[PDB]
Amino acid sequence: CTEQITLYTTTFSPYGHRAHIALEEAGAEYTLCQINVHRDKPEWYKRVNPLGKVPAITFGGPQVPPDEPSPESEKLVESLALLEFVADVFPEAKLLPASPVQRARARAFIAIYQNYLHDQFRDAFFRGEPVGPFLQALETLQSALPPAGFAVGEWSLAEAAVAPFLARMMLYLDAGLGKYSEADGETMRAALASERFARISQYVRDIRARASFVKSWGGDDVQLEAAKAI
Amino acid sequence: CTEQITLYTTTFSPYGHRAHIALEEAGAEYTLCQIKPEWYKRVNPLGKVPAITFGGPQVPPDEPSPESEKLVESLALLEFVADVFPEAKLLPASPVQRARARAFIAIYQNYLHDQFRDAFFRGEPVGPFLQALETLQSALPPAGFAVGEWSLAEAAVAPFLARMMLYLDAGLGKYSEADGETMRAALASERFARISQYVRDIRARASFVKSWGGDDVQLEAAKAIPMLR
Ligand SMILES: O=C(c1ccccc1)c1ccc(O)cc1O
Ligand SMILES: O=C(c1ccccc1)c1ccc(O)cc1O
Ligand SMILES: [Mg+2]
Repeated sequence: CTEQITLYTTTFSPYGHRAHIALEEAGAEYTLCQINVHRDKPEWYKRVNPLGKVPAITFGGPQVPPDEPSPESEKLVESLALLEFVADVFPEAKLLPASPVQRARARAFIAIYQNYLHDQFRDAFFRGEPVGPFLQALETLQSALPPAGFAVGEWSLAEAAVAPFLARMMLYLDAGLGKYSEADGETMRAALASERFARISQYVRDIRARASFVKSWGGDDVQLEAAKAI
Repeated sequence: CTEQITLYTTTFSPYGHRAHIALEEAGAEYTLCQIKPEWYKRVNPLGKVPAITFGGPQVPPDEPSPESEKLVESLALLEFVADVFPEAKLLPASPVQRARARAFIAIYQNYLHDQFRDAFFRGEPVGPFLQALETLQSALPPAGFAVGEWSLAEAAVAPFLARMMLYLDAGLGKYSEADGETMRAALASERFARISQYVRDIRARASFVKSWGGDDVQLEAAKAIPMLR
């Protein structure tokens, strides 16, 4: 690819972290533009997306400073479509595996996350609801993993999709962040340290060791400081 | 492609209708198996449906081969057909256009899909449904389909919008008689003229016609669903 790529996200957004992982995995030449979550979003940002939706990608157009988005560039939103987008722009990076079947399983794995775990990370960590279903969806996602490696063997958009969220969960859990009760937090730290969740615990360590994740995570400290401002 | 394709669905499933539309658009040679029989756990141990078996020997659908690949999750099944039949251009060619087709599905999934269910199956307040319908409508071009030519966007959303119109026209659903009145008038009003044509253009699409039973069959099916009363 020769078109310019710019990724817009609010700071340490896991949805934007998805697209960040994929651009790193893709070897892409891209600009990164973060926006301070707690500020209002600059006036210029409506030229990226009139509704203030984030994350977003601009693609093509002249090279421009991100805070001066060109009207010429194509603007794109929806984090999982942005992952698929990077894969299409950089087919040579094999962000998905090659065969249709393996690609279907990578996407299925994301769907397991979306349909079962994604909502319970917000019920349990932001709405303080009973944690049982969270742990059960975590088990459900865990069961779709192969015994080693990543969701379809080699790293894929599945990981781009799920890594930002699983990585924050452990970080939050280790830190006791969340709206859950002290009882449910003990109960979640205990489940995650048990053999029941060894596979998922291994899946997260291996995610965090991936270079594309490390670069786009920044370190646990900053994400912790970020988390404690929500 | 030469591998065998078998699509498993329940008879009037919109999720299976998704995969059915896409296989028709693709020109695929495939078996269709509508239905839960004991044998189905060989397709998918969790009884998940729709499902596709892919490859292996030719077999009758109720005797799935241990060799065939089993795949589930309707939207991965859509993308799957597209990956197997790139020549059918089930998505457009450029990355930007493919991203907008996928963004359009996300608009349906994230804003309208759940509200369709609150209004028509949980008899919940209808206001939010109409706003998401407008929101999906706003992501359409003034003519044509979601990204111009027919795409997985249509395979993905057609089964649900086509069922919405049919239920509303039929007064099926758990909404109040008042909220049903409010929606029939809204869908016939200028506010929702673009989306009503969308459904019309969809319903004329050959792949839809074939994978739609006919309004008759879908109605007979619809009137045997409890959550519509
Ligand atoms: O199937 C899904 C999906 C399912 C449920 C919720 C959200 C997404 C899917 C997810 C990622 C992707 O790249 C392609 C896909 O089809
Ligand atoms: O982006 C999405 C998506 C987003 C939210 C919910 C469900 C899906 C998407 C939808 C279809 C698809 O084939 C690939 C995709 O990434
Ligand atoms: Mg809940």
